[PDB]
Amino acid sequence: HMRHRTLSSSPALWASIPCPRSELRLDLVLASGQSFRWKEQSPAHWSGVLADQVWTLTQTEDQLYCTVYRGDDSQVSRPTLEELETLHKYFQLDVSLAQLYSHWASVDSHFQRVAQKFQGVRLLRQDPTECLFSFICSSNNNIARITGMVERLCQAFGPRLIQLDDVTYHGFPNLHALAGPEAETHLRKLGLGYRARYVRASAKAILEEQGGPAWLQQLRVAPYEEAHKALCTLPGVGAKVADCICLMALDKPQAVPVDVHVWQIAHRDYGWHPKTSQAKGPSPLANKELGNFFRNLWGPYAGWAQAVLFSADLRQ
Ligand SMILES: Clc1ccc(Nc2ccnc3[nH]ncc23)cc1Cl
Ligand code: NI
Repeated sequence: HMRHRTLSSSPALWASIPCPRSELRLDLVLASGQSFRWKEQSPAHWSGVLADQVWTLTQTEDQLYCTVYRGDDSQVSRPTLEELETLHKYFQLDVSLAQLYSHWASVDSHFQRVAQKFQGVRLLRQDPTECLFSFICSSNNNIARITGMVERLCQAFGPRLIQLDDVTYHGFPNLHALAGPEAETHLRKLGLGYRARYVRASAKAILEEQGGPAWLQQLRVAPYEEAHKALCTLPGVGAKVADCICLMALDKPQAVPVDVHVWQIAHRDYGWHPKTSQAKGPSPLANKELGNFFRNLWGPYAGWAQAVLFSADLRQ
């Protein structure tokens, strides 16, 4: 039955949030390896799931337009105020990006040059659970393939929300669904390889060892360094994944995930090499040092600054 909407087709069903495109570019944020749940199903219209509902998003120079599909048969309508506040928080639109870009730009000429072309890169505020298991799937992987795994994971273990066209949207599973005796085998069947072990084992560990998803919520109010350390006790969660989660889901803007790509950017575009270590390649200690470097340079929103560069390095 139900079809993916565009702003032309069904304007009655859209609400808008004042938002300069220079504070937010959907095309630089939603598929730049923060969330893996957004797809441009028709041009300049992005559809994906947010907290148990499907949205479609598009924008002009000065407005962010959105529509919500509730599925569980309700009557069709525009977004409510509450839903719009959900969306405002997801894009952390209280935070001014113009001021951050200008502050980063003032100590960093490399940034200033790349930041001209790549405005409106900001950090999503994601659900901890979805973010943890998504980034467990990120090891030795690329966005396209991670997106594939996460999709199949959600279809197989998460509640069906709605279907639009040929796309069936599922909510992100809960810990208990991922912790079960078959979960690893099923996830292997779904193409996750060794990552399947870490999904099930981390689901199991968060439940039994940490008393379930309220623990992740506690980490949101815990300090960065305590949150990071705690996450690294989990199967398949090391410094990189923990930093992704910290930055993207636990409101730690100073977290800087270091993987082979941030290594590459740091060395190529900043001329950085490990100093306080001898070993010249990536290593846990050198990776830590690189994160410290960027905090030192950019300040307590270093992770946001890094996201600009990451997002810019994905486009040629
Ligand atoms: Cl395969 C893959 C996909 C996405 C990411 N994501 C990031 C890593 C570091 N800093 C970031 N800032 N914003 C996104 C992002 C990593 C991998 Cl390893
Ligand atoms: Ni060199």
